[PDB]
Amino acid sequence: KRQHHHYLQSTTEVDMRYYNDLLNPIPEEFISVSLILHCMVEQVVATEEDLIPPSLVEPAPRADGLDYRIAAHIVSILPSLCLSEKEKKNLREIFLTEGESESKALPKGPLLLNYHDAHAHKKYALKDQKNFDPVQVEQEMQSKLPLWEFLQFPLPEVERAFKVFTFESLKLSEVDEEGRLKPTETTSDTDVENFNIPWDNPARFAKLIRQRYIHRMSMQKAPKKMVVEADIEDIKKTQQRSLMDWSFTEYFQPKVLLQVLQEAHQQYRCVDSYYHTQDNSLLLVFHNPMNLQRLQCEHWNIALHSNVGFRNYLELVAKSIEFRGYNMGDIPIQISGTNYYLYPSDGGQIEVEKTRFERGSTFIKVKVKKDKHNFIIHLKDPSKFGSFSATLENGICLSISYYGSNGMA
Amino acid sequence: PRICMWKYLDIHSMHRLEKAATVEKMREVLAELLELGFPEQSLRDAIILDLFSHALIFCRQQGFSPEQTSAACAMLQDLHKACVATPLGNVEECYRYFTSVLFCHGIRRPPFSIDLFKEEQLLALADYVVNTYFRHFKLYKYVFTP
Amino acid sequence: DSVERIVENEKINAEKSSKQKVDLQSLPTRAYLDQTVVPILLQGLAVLAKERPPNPIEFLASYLLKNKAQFEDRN
Amino acid sequence: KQKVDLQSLPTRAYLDQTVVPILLQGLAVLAKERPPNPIEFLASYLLKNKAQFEDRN
Amino acid sequence: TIITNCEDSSCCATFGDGTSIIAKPQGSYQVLPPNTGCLYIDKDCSATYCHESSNNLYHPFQKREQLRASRYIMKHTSEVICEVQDPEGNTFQVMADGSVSTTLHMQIYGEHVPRFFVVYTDGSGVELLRDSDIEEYLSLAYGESTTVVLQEPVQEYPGALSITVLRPFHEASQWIMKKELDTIVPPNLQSRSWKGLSIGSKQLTNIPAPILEGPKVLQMRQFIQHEVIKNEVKLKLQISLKDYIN
Repeated sequence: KRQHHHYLQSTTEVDMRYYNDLLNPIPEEFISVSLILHCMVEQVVATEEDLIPPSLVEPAPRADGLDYRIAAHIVSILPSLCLSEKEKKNLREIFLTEGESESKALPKGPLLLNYHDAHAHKKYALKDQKNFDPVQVEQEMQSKLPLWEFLQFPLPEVERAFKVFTFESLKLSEVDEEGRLKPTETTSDTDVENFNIPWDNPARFAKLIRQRYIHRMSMQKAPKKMVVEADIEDIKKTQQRSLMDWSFTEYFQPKVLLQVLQEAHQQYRCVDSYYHTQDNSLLLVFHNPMNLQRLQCEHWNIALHSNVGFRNYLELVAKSIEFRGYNMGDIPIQISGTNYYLYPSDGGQIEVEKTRFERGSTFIKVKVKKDKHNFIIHLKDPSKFGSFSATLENGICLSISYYGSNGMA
Repeated sequence: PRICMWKYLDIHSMHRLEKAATVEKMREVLAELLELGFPEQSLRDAIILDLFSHALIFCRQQGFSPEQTSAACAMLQDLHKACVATPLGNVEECYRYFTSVLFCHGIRRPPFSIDLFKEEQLLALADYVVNTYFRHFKLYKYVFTP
Repeated sequence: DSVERIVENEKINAEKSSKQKVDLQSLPTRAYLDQTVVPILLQGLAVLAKERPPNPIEFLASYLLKNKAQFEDRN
Repeated sequence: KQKVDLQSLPTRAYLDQTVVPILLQGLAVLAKERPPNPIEFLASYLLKNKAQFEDRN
Repeated sequence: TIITNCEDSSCCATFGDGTSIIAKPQGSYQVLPPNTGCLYIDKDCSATYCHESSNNLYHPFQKREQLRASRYIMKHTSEVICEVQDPEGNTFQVMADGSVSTTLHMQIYGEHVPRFFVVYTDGSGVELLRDSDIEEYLSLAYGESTTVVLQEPVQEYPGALSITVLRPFHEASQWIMKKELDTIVPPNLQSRSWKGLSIGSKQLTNIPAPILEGPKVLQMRQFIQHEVIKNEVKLKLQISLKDYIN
């Protein structure tokens, strides 16, 4: 109890208006997760700074003189009147704003958009948005993701063949016989061999053979002129895969490549990076390491520290501290989860996650990935709850349960 | 031409108007604040209430900061009073009067002005203003002038 | 009679937002988020910004797990 | 990225440098998945992937 | 758009993208994605997904379709909540308790092919694409009447060939529908200037889309097809590399 005590010493209506004002003039088909969270943050800053939400607000006075509105009546009243082909936009530049009188020479939508550039499409359907650019806002939030560091890595066929051969000589992440990801062994002597690719930096590869050979003398000499000569099998052994069936290449822009990288991040679990010293380029591989049974396993146990009572301090928390706690009113938080990743030969993915609360409920989630579609079952306390949910490629969401619209057995 | 911020509507009345998310409740709140009578007994108070209510509605439609709200409300009230202060045709004098009043809010030089505002919003007004009321100037003239 | 009963049911359903869990699993992204985590997340972010602990992720998760009862049962 | 100077940053900067990168992925997974327990799932995601966002500072 | 029956109460709902969902009074459903796949929900809310494309179009990659054909049976009211058999014969089963089971240098990927990227210092990048994945995409491009596919030899690269694909798109929301009849007015009163409800694989006879003469948005995807590296070239580069190291 003394150790427990020392361990401790070491309406509901939420203001909703500011967030609503930034998404209501935006259709839901373009309201993304990054855009919602940005308006979360603006809501908090406005609450702390007492910034009244933007909408219910009149503004900036006038150099010919009067209030705000009654031409949002007129600029909407205007278009039904009596005659010809020149004064509606002189009375839609004096009567639709000078700020929107910036009529660019029709570049908005007649424009070629990349197959992978979704942001350029959102900028056209929302070309008429005023005082708020969700496309730029969405790009700014995605720039804080970990995938952005790959586009800004630190700096210190024949060329095309060398790069392809480098990928073939690249050793990717592997998993053990149980499916657990093999840790990147930080052993001093064996780490040299992974970074010496004969197709990228043969000078290191030249010394690797020299180091390997000098060792071989040392074992042989234990109780011219030696010419260390490299051979073809020394280069062939480095090859790990074959990309002879990869002749098509697609070029992307920095803003377009980021979207492509995000898409591959949701389909692959492991991302391997290699720095090409010849042209200062960074090589990336989005793959899924698997065992002979096509399974990847992931175990994780986290016991969030709390002010657990004397009974809860000794059962789950005393062993883990043999700091910093947070107030829960004597309720321990120990979350343990097991992740299984199945990959049939058809290209589909089966992602199973089993999360259990030591003092709560056990939740099991089975996700099936196939043809960019998502099929999911949610189970609670294996059961009490059962429901099937789906999310197609186009974004249409489905939900059904045998136990009714509540899903409660 | 002076700074019309928190002149007729303060922060408390504006917050009351903000909690009124619906058109009808907000019209009721504006009628309570402006000391206007019931719209069913006088047409002038009804016209004023409708003007201010729709004004707040479209200002909701775009979105800005509260000091701007009070500045725009007080400037509307002041220029309505100026337009109805005399029975003679006085379009251009109110025109130039509030043209001068802008610069007392659109450009940063205290104490005669303060930079609460942006150029785009300004030009938006130049737009909407010269679009409606000086077109409908005779309508309010026939009503609010002897 | 069937049409009138359907009208009355639509009246009740517009007056009562369907907060059933399976119905929640289909709602659009913004609608699904607004009715599930948005107010508690905003409160947690406000508390985090007012206090600013050195462990922000852990503090936010602790706040979510502590005040989940004030937002899951009100629905 | 020291924990002392993060406290002195503005609200937006502190949130962007502390919880925004992980909350983005958490809410994305929550919306794409939609489990029956949104608050608990988001908290578990924040705790589970806190390493991938705390070690980068 | 709702197309329902007045005798057996069978209904079908179609969305803007072309997704069609058919519901039966017994409690079964069938979701038909516009591109590929087929999802079926039975009375017991048991989900069954089929990769087999409903349309019987002449796909020159029928061998590849058989390698991707698999049935995902998926139930939330049974002990086995996920079961699927791959074309290789491996049986994957997920039990209701979260446990899984499977019944059965040169790296072979099959369809789990990794994506290779080459990021430069300016933020741009080049992705290595498998030949089979591009030829299938081009085959669908040549089959569409509104899709224009362009080729011309690279003016600088010898032997390389860059392939470009053009496709008109929607200027506005894709979910905005268009009625079956643009006008319902008698063909002469205008002022002049089933087969059965076969919910199965009825080919959606895509009327060759009216040739959009200058559509306002053209979706673009550009490839670069280089000359395939031969073993003779690969062996020659190994000899030059060997003489380099020596």
